Amino acid sequence: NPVMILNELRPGLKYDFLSESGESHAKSFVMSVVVDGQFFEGSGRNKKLAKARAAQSALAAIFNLHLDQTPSRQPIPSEGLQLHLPQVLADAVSRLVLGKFGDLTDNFSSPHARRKVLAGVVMTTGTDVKDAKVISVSTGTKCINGEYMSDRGLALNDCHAEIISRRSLLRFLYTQLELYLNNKDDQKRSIFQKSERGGFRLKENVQFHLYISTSPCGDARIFSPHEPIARGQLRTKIESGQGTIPVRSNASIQTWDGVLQGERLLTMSCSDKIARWNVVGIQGSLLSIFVEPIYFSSIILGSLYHGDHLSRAMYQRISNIEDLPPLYTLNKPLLSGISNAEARQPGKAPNFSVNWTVGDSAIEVINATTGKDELGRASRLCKHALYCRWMRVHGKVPSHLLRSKITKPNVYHESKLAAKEYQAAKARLFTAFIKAGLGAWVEKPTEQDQFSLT
Amino acid sequence: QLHLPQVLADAVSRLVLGKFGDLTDNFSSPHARRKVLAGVVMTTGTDVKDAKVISVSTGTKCINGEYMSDRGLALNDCHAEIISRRSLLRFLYTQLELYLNNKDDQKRSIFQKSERGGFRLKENVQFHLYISTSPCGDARIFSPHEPILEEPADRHPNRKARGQLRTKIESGQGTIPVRSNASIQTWDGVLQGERLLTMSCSDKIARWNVVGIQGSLLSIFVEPIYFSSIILGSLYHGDHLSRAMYQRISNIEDLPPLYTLNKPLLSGISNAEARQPGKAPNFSVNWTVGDSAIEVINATTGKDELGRASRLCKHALYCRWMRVHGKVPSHLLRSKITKPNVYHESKLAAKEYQAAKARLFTAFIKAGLGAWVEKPTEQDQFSL
RNA sequence: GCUCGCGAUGCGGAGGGCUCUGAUAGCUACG
RNA sequence: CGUAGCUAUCAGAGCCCCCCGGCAUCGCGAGC
Ligand SMILES: O=P(O)(O)O[C@H]1[C@H](OP(=O)(O)O)[C@@H](OP(=O)(O)O)[C@H](OP(=O)(O)O)[C@@H](OP(=O)(O)O)[C@H]1OP(=O)(O)O
Ligand SMILES: O=P(O)(O)O[C@H]1[C@H](OP(=O)(O)O)[C@@H](OP(=O)(O)O)[C@H](OP(=O)(O)O)[C@@H](OP(=O)(O)O)[C@H]1OP(=O)(O)O
Ligand SMILES: [Zn+2]
Ligand SMILES: [Zn+2]
Repeated sequence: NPVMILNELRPGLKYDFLSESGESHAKSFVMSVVVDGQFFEGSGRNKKLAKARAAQSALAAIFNLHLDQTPSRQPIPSEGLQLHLPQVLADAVSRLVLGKFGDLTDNFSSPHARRKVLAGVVMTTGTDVKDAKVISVSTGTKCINGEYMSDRGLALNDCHAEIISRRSLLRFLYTQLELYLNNKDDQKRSIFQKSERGGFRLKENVQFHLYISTSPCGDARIFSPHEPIARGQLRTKIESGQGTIPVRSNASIQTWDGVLQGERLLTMSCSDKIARWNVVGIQGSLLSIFVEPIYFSSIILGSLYHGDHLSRAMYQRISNIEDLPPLYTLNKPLLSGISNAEARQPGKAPNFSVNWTVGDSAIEVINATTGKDELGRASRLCKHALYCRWMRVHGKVPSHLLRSKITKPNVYHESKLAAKEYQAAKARLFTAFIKAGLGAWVEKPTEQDQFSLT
Repeated sequence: QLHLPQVLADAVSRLVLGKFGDLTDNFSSPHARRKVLAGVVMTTGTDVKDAKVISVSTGTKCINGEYMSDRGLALNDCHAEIISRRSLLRFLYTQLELYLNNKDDQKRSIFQKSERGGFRLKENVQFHLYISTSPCGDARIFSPHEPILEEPADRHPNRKARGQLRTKIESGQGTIPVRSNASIQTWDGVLQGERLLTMSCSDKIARWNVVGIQGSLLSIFVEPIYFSSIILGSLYHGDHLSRAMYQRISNIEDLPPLYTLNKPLLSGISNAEARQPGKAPNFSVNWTVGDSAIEVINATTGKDELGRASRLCKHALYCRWMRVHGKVPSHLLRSKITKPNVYHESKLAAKEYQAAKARLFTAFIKAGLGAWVEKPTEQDQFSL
């Protein structure tokens, strides 16, 4: 018991309360203390829990670590261990995303502050942790209804927080490319550089870290948290509710006329999508035509962390992958929990998804069931908006600069097919999942991308 | 004495309460604190001397969604009547082992070889369920109070609420109708905060009145067993209880051989028990004849206070089943459906039971009472 | 008879804070 | 040999606070 050990090692020490937040099941307190001058702090739904976490950080920073559970240990990154110790990096990206969300929700007082899952991307440009910069913040836990599908890219299909955070990261990447291409003097401020292999690549030591308030839905969450000590099957998000179901071993692909006749939309679980990002990269196909693949360096979970299950879901399940195109690889990012894990909130999920990217003046609210904003307009993150930004970048880069030839792009799906290497890596990933017995990836009907900007 | 229905009701209530008292140091143990008491009593003849208390239990809570076990080590539902059925299952396993021990021991077993294959109860062996209050759901929800003589019977029998399948809801109050277009529960969804739904006790008892009390696994060895009587120690309402236990699904059809829609005696007691003051205990006691002592389980975690699995958990029952299965010659099994040794698949080997369960679900659906809400499938996907 | 909407009065598992009693455990101080 | 004080846990009893989504009774409006 950290409070007991700190109270006996430093008998005269006294704890200091700060301020409570939320209400009922979502309420949480923040306690602080000052032993030998350091300003230790912790948090929990009840003050005695926050008390123990503040005393825990105090005992760790002034003495040694407590009786840490083995599954709670973090599988360290396969390479690139430069952003200090993994727990300090985890707690830093976690507090940064929570604080940016508090700024975007007027100190959690706005109606959109109530949420189940919170997500965000953090960028580090150097060895020091002071250099962190929040890139995107999002919330969401629902998917578009089958009847609200857009045949011209105006509706978001998946609004789970981590998915929306990646789309916001894509908005930041388009901004950085335009930042480099709009002026010669601004090239030093961009995160990109021209690559010796053609196109662009990230500047040295630029890293993105993903934070989710809970383990990603799907395979990463199929374990019993209270009995730690097993089949990485692919799963699809179910319609009418949170949670996933394994993909059927004998199921035909989605049809556009069938999503409105009987079959519910089958979106892949977030766990499978992050493994997919660990192979083909987080930039998607269109951005690959301009830049080299980008991968997350870390995956920080605010709750439901487990090293065996999360590592099995993020990459160990598809270690049999092979013959990847050059630059592509099986990412093995740092996986870690946090010192102040969130408590479970038993209750119904919100119908709205919140999203924000650095440089935006405010958050964007989306109705996850319809894939559009509360007043029926297309989202900044929708396919059509992304393709619009991509077209803007395509009209400024010389044809020789492109990593894949694609003169006069028109229909969205064809521009995606122009990324031959990304498509090849995606094919390798699909065969890896099949060869491992985890099932075949479910793809949405092609009519979903059969649209031109015109 | 003889067994005039009210005589029987009073006898079983006195026996279950008395046995609980014996087990709690004349109700002086800390574990004697209870809101709801349940039990199972066995009869053999007309002589009340032959009455036998089989199990006794207490509890009014169910598992916290975060504590679900993917190894079958946690009790999911600690409502007293549910725990009492599980304790009876332990008794049934023990009785099969008694039959299998030797030719001499078989005479004492409540089981006999069945001419239809496997085993059945010896003639006039009966089980009686006691609950100190009306089971939650359809029997309880429309009148959670002691009946009074000037109170008219249900004045709105035709309301659609009447007879509906209902679920306990995690951290919620009361019970709820299954929703329209009922959503499949998932393990990861519950872990993230989707509230765990559990079928009400009224619905579970109706289930037992079709598929029997022994469950699928025991049905691989034995023919369906039914309660002969259902005795409530308080809040008895004849019309509500009769609907809940069987009348609401009188539309059931195509049951497999030996299955039936069972209509046991329903009765209150002459001296109804009282409401007990006190915060309801977060724990649940269970005991089966032959056990030295009660076992105390934290209902929220589904485990004992030191985190050990209950003798009633899925894993423990699967272990009992495997031991009996290893002793029964193949030609005596009631089903010859071979299944991989994972609890879920072993349950699937009980083909006729699964069919009866399906007929039950359809009966509810066709009557307009909703669709049965199952646990996430991952719950039963474990092996020993 | 029922269904739906609004109102009113009631009935039946969670989270948080505060306070009082007991038991266990560790630590002080004083005579 | 005592007393007093501080913690940490459990165990129980009170003051609340905030939920949850059903059910009963009655009223009003509408439909079948
Ligand atoms: O971020 P998501 O919501 O998961 O959207 C992705 C993303 O689609 P967009 O970038 O066009 O929005 C993928 O695009 P790329 O990885 O190709 O850049 C696309 O993959 P494909 O074009 O390779 O099919 C995939 O589609 P699918 O689910 O059919 O695999 C689709 O996922 P959702 O349709 O679930 O949104
Ligand atoms: O009512 P309980 O005593 O809690 O146990 C039952 C029992 O499962 P266990 O015997 O494994 O404890 C049912 O199985 P059978 O005995 O009828 O074979 C099972 O239903 P299934 O057979 O379909 O698994 C049902 O759970 P569910 O209906 O949700 O699947 C489950 O009750 P709980 O899930 O409420 O614990
Ligand atoms: Zn998800
Ligand atoms: Zn009940």
